[PDB]
Amino acid sequence: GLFGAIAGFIEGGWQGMVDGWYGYHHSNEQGSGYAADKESTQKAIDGVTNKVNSIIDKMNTQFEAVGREFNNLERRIENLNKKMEDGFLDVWTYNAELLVLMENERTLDFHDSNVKNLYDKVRLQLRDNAKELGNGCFEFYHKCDNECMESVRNGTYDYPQYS
Amino acid sequence: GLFGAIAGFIEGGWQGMVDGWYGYHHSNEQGSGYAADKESTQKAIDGVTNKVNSIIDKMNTQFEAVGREFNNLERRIENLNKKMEDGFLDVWTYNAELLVLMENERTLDFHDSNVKNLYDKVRLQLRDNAKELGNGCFEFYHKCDNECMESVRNGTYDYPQYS
Amino acid sequence: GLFGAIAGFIEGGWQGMVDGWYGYHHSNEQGSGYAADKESTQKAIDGVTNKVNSIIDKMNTQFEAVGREFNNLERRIENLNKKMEDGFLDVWTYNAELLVLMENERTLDFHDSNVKNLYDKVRLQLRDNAKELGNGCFEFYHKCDNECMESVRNGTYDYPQYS
Amino acid sequence: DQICIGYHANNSTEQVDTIMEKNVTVTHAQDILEKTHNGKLCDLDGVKPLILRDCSVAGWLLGNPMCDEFINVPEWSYIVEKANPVNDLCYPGDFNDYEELKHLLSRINHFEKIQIIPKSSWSSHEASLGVSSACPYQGKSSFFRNVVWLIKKNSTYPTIKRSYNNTNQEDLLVLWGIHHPNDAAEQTKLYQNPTTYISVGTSTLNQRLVPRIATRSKVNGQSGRMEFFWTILKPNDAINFESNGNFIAPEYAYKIVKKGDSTIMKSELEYGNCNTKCQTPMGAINSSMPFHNIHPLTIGECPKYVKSNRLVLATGLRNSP
Amino acid sequence: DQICIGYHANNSTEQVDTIMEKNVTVTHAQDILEKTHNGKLCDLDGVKPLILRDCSVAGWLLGNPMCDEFINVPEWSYIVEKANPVNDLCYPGDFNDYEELKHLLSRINHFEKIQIIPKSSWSSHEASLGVSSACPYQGKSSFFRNVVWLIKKNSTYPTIKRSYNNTNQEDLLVLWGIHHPNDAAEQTKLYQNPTTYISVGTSTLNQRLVPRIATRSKVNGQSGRMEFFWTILKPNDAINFESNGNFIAPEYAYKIVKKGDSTIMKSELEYGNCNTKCQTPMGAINSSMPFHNIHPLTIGECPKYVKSNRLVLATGLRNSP
Amino acid sequence: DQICIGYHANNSTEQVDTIMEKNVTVTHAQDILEKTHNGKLCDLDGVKPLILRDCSVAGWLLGNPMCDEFINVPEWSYIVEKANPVNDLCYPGDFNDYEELKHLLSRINHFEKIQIIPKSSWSSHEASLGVSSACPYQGKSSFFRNVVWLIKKNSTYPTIKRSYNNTNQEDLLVLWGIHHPNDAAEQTKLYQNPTTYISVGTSTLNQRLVPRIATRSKVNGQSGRMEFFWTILKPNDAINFESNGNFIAPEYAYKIVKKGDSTIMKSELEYGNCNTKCQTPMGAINSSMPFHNIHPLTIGECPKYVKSNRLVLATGLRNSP
Ligand SMILES: CC(=O)N[C@@H]1[C@@H](O[C@@H]2O[C@@H](C)[C@@H](O)[C@@H](O)[C@@H]2O)[C@H](O[C@H]2O[C@H](CO)[C@H](O)[C@H](O[C@]3(C(=O)O)C[C@H](O)[C@@H](NC(C)=O)[C@H]([C@H](O)[C@H](O)CO)O3)[C@H]2O)[C@@H](CO)O[C@H]1O
Ligand SMILES: CC(=O)N[C@@H]1[C@@H](O[C@@H]2O[C@@H](C)[C@@H](O)[C@@H](O)[C@@H]2O)[C@H](O[C@H]2O[C@H](CO)[C@H](O)[C@H](O[C@]3(C(=O)O)C[C@H](O)[C@@H](NC(C)=O)[C@H]([C@H](O)[C@H](O)CO)O3)[C@H]2O)[C@@H](CO)O[C@H]1O
Ligand SMILES: CC(=O)N[C@@H]1[C@@H](O[C@@H]2O[C@@H](C)[C@@H](O)[C@@H](O)[C@@H]2O)[C@H](O[C@H]2O[C@H](CO)[C@H](O)[C@H](O[C@]3(C(=O)O)C[C@H](O)[C@@H](NC(C)=O)[C@H]([C@H](O)[C@H](O)CO)O3)[C@H]2O)[C@@H](CO)O[C@H]1O
Ligand SMILES: *[C@@H]1O[C@H](CO)[C@@H](O)[C@H](O)[C@H]1NC(C)=O
Ligand SMILES: *[C@@H]1O[C@H](CO)[C@@H](O)[C@H](O)[C@H]1NC(C)=O
Ligand SMILES: *[C@@H]1O[C@H](CO)[C@@H](O)[C@H](O)[C@H]1NC(C)=O
Ligand SMILES: *[C@@H]1O[C@H](CO)[C@@H](O)[C@H](O)[C@H]1NC(C)=O
Ligand SMILES: *[C@@H]1O[C@H](CO)[C@@H](O)[C@H](O)[C@H]1NC(C)=O
Ligand SMILES: *[C@@H]1O[C@H](CO)[C@@H](O)[C@H](O)[C@H]1NC(C)=O
Ligand SMILES: *[C@H]1O[C@H](CO)[C@@H](O)[C@H](O)[C@H]1NC(C)=O
Ligand SMILES: *[C@H]1O[C@H](CO)[C@@H](O)[C@H](O)[C@H]1NC(C)=O
Ligand SMILES: *[C@H]1O[C@H](CO)[C@@H](O)[C@H](O)[C@H]1NC(C)=O
Repeated sequence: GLFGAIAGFIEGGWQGMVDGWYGYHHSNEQGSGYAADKESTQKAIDGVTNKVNSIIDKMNTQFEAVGREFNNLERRIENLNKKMEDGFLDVWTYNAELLVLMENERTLDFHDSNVKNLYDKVRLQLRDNAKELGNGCFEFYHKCDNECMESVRNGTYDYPQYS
Repeated sequence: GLFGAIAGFIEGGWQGMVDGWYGYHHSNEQGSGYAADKESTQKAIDGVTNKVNSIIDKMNTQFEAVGREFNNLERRIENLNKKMEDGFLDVWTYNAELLVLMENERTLDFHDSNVKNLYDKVRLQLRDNAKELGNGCFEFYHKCDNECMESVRNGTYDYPQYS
Repeated sequence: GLFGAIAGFIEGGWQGMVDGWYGYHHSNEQGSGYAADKESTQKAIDGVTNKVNSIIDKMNTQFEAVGREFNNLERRIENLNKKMEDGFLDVWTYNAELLVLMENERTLDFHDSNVKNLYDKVRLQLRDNAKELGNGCFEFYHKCDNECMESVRNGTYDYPQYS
Repeated sequence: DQICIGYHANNSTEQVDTIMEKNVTVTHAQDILEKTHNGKLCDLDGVKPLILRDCSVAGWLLGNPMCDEFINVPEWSYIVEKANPVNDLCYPGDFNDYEELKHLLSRINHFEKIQIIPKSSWSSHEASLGVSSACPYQGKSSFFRNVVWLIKKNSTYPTIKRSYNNTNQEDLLVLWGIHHPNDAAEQTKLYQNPTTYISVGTSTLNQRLVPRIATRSKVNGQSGRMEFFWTILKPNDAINFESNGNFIAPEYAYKIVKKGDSTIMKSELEYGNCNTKCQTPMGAINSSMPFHNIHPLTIGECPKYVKSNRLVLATGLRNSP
Repeated sequence: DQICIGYHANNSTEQVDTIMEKNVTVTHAQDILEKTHNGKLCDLDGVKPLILRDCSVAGWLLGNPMCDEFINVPEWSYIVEKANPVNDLCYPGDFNDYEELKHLLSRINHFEKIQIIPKSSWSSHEASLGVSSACPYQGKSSFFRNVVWLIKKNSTYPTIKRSYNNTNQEDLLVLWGIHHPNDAAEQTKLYQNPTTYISVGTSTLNQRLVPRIATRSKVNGQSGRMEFFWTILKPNDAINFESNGNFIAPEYAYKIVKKGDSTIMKSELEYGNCNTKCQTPMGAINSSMPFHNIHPLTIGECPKYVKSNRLVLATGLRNSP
Repeated sequence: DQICIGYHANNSTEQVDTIMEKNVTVTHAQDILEKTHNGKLCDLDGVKPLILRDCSVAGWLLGNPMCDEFINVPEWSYIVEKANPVNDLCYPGDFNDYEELKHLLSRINHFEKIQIIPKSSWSSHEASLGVSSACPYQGKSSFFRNVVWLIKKNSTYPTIKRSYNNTNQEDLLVLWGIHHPNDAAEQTKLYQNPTTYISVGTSTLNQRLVPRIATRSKVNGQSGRMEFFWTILKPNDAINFESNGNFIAPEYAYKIVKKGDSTIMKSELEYGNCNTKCQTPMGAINSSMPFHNIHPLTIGECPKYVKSNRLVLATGLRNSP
């Protein structure tokens, strides 16, 4: 993906994280576990919801075929009518299929971006107080208990304390 | 945003920077102030200008309705005519509104990207000669006067001197 | 570009690298040379190939003009016919030119993204065992022979050995 | 001790397409294309369609004896007609501006039939012998029930002068016809007068029809032809007929009580005895999807038609193997 | 000491929509949709429109006495006609291929009127008594000024044979008519000859009209009908008339001096005495926008019409709270 | 020692456009627009087009003497006709529903000509003197070869009653005509009977034509007119003619042996003696491109037409200076 996180430096997703799209996995002396990041997840849910509705609404008003009858010596206008109706179907079919293709690609990259931004958010808090492993994980120099882990999730990790 | 800078790790914009879209704010013993980055700003101005003109030009050639009259026993072709004219208006209305939606989104992300690239440009110069605070700011280990600040803005920051 | 690598922190491309789109240049006591990164290159080749075929296929089914003849007192329907045929040509011309414009822009950014991701991939392996120069290059603290260079290209660079 | 950043995976096998890659497995997706229908012709919004079965619109409106089902029809949501209905013009001929009339029906939800000329009223002409073997009813020769085939009485066809004033506050669909005989001998046999005409007048109409004689192939066992004409008679306006021969007089004229959204749907299907809010010639639709791919010509509150086989939007992210 | 990287904010409240988010406040934006008009019908490029007011195109071209304003009209940028003009065909009837003629006017910027048949020239027929109460002028019975209603002189209608050669180096719009009388008694009263015709010939035209008699409803106090026909007579070509009754002869025929871009605009509006470069039936447009949403049918150098209420492009970046 | 990450550059000067930037130099690109053609009218799929040269479709089908090249034509892939072919209707007149017939030809790949009425068979009428100076052949007066201009024998024109039964298992294109004389004296001179008609009947057709007399301008040295009519006679059905004057009888009727995809192409070009798989009125196309910009109206397996001058897709990346 464009942002290099999903199937990138983070090789795979977590079957074990069911309460969100993006989040954290901690491991220390007390144990290990998954915690979904509510903020980034809800933002993603809002963005994708709006997108689907935006997509629907734009297509909502679009060409509708009508039945028109022509006799045996009105073949030219019968043909004109057919090409007109077929022509608009092709235009609107193309629009639908292209929009889906383009926006699907943007949706996957949006998720990739959200993971990256969440990763950097943590990286920027920890600074040189942890080893950047290269796989999405940060290994602490100090022992990090469940409260210490919660501060990283908080956005409240006190760098000056553990420096 | 996709690039994580605008309303991201840089929480907010600067009312105090009026001469550009992106730039720097320094603070030292001598004082503080805003300096717009001319290069990244002008590049953004060019990109958005071209985009607006590109958008206009693509729509410039587009369907134009014409008044056609039909009598009381020509209702089928009158209806065909109406659907044809209405159909193209819907196609061209959809194109306009979609293009605006999609390109607006790209424009905001373009700005986000420019800020990010400018941030990294500085980060890559300073290297380990300053603390990356996590908020868009770099705090120097050495005292950095207005000439020292100018070298960072220059692209000329001499890492080997302050290392 | 959006990802800041191509014509960004990596000022220019390499005439000397002919066997791939992205890769590495090493220099040490034994010599210097270009090695194309096969994986990232092949991924780029696949993505662009599919894109071109996707683009072609979507346009494959599209309006086709037909010759229709009208006499001297059928000018209204002759005009309707002309506007219908011209109208669809403008719709399909616009689609083609816009799709090319939008996807060309995405293609350049895709390449920029691939270079960035490859750069970070290396950065994340080396960690603090090399100086990040700011130009796409990493300068090693340890002497790095051709096997050492190969491990970085491998994805196998043993950080713990050279730490 | 370590903290990791990561993303959701699951057991989903749903795939989506993008420009650069096809069949990308994602954790969540949303199909937006309705692909199914029930396969039946249904009531729309509870309101039953007018199903002509094997009768055509002409057969119904002229009152062909096989279309006795469709005398005084109730209001319809839409009309259903086959591609090649057998019960069309029993007696061979043409229907003038038939397609323009059919188009008029797309704006019409209900007709009420009324008598404008009584059949008994033809005291100076013979009105009960105007039948043919081409339009049979119960094994006996009959004719289009809504119009009267008039012939001479005691070997004399006196000139007809008839006028009807539209006192209803409605537009009125009036139908009439002219008969084209095989030869000069048949012209005299039926109407006696060698040269005949039919003049029809309204505020707008200024018509004068003359029988065209020609030797024609037998259609439904008859080489004679009937050419049918129509008009919409506005309220407070009168229609005037004058003819010395070959006149098919209107007994009944349809009254347009309701003008609404309707359509003449072409389908071989019969009746499912179901209800729907969106109908196609293939069957009815019941879905919340924004799109469908069943059939372009629909009636009612419907999703938009596209020619796609598949429209799936990614909602979730790329799912891991 | 520190250096920060940051971005512009300001007091802007302009918002733009995107796919994922609506009403995003931005520092700079650009509206591209023209939403306003002056509300007036204006001169286009200084050139005044032909405003028919309550007259129709037929009324003007046939020379209806109420349309005396529009004899020898100056050249027009475009034409303005109401939806239901009262001064149409004063004497009831039809205009043959009226819509095709109206379409021809979209390619025409100026007519010059000329006399082809002088009214005095009818020495063998009566030409000054061909009037009706349906077309009144100054309280007295009149008729379409451009054509002559001819009647018998001293109880005799001799056959008319008239030819005109188009010596102008222009196409020529020729108009004429046929009269349809109420009954056989009126036919004889006016023209005497019971059976009559009108034959019209050119290099292309091969016409022969006969009066159709019928009892008709009174329109404008008359049950008689006038059916009007036209042709374009090319240069160096002649038109030939022959008739023994019911002929409405051409006094004047219009000359097509200028062929340009024009349009027949449908509007109830009158005249603003303004000037513009882009005109609509709602009013005129003065903007540099690429788009507008006023009305589809425009004339002149105009932005493109769309059905949108709002088109705003983000130029600046997301503005902070 | 150092390792660097970098990207490909080369000597390419190919440029592509994007939304924000034009003329961006890239390492690799792919043109998708076919811009060239050979400039010739070619055989399609080996199958030669019917090139009418200076003859029109009417001239060919009626059998104009200048169109002797096109008697018993071989099957065609498509038809080529000029914008203003000189060899059209040699004797002046009209062709009825000509455009509808031309439209029918778009579904037709081969005609086979057959005789339905032999010219010798007219034993009671004169058939060999029906010629004119307007249709000359080898310096002598001739006529449309496919139809017979019948005239009176020994100063008598007896009524014609002719019937043909379509025993071929094919639809049959039958052509015939009516003659419009200059005056009453010419009507009698040619056919004697003052009032004449032509009645034509099939299972569907119910026609009766009468000559319209008018004084007309000389076209091709003749002021008389010929109006031509047609029908498709279905298998096992018969056509019936009856006339006492002015009848242009069918000698030959075309047989529709093959119905396929065809088109009437408008072009001034002649014949390149080449072969192609995609043909335009400008010339033929040979490319693997998805698009072209030569001409909208094409026949065969063609890329899609667009109005663009340039369509280039970036495949490679931004190339360095
Ligand atoms: C062999 C023979 O000469 N039989 C006559 C029969 O005429 C022929 O037989 C018919 C059965 C066919 O084989 C024809 O080839 C041929 O005409 C006589 O009448 C019949 O034919 C006439 C046409 O000439 C009519 O077709 C008639 O049918 C009706 C009908 O439509 O059913 C009878 C009906 O009562 C008539 N109704 C009215 C209001 O006039 C109509 C109508 O006159 C015509 O349709 C108008 O075009 O015709 C056949 O019965 C019969 C009786 O005259 O005698 C046989 O010996
Ligand atoms: C009750 C009665 O018999 N009154 C006659 C009147 O005829 C009737 O009264 C008129 C007022 C209406 O109520 C009609 O129902 C009825 O006709 C006599 O003539 C009038 O009616 C005739 C029609 O039959 C004409 O309508 C005539 O009007 C003109 C006209 O168009 O204004 C007079 C004009 O001078 C004529 N012009 C020419 C060139 O002939 C035309 C023209 O003949 C027709 O329009 C052709 O269709 O008719 C009414 O005046 C009048 C006098 O004749 O006497 C009453 O006693
Ligand atoms: C000065 C004069 O009176 N000359 C007559 C000539 O008639 C005139 O001269 C011709 C040459 C033109 O200048 C005309 O102004 C005028 O007609 C006589 O006949 C000619 O004119 C008639 C029409 O009146 C025909 O045009 C005729 O040509 C043909 C033709 O089409 O070639 C001759 C052909 O044999 C006829 N074929 C048949 C089957 O009838 C047809 C046909 O009758 C008409 O086309 C039907 O409308 O006409 C010219 O030759 C001639 C001999 O009659 O004598 C001059 O002295
Ligand atoms: C994607 O899946 C469909 C059906 O499951 C298959 O037919 C098609 O070949 C696949 N496409 C590609 C590019 O692998
Ligand atoms: C009948 O129609 C006439 C027009 O011919 C109209 O004026 C009149 O009011 C109508 N009503 C009655 C009751 O006759
Ligand atoms: C955006 O603003 C408009 C106009 O102020 C308002 O009516 C609309 O509800 C807003 N839309 C959303 C999605 O909040
Ligand atoms: C009149 O028209 C004839 C055709 O009938 C043409 O040949 C001639 O040149 C014209 N000019 C004059 C002055 O009659
Ligand atoms: C791009 O190149 C074309 C052709 O070489 C040139 O005509 C055009 O002006 C250029 N456009 C820009 C914006 O530089
Ligand atoms: C001729 O046409 C008639 C219909 O008029 C048809 O029934 C018959 O089979 C045809 N064939 C022959 C050989 O008469
Ligand atoms: C987050 O967690 C810490 C404990 O790790 C707690 O003391 C603090 O109050 C919390 N802060 C927020 C903002 O949730
Ligand atoms: C940048 O600023 C320094 C002073 O800090 C000055 O010496 C140098 O010349 C400047 N360089 C550029 C490229 O402006
Ligand atoms: C890569 O290179 C090293 C030598 O530097 C070699 O020993 C190792 O096996 C290689 N690993 C892979 C995965 O190619």
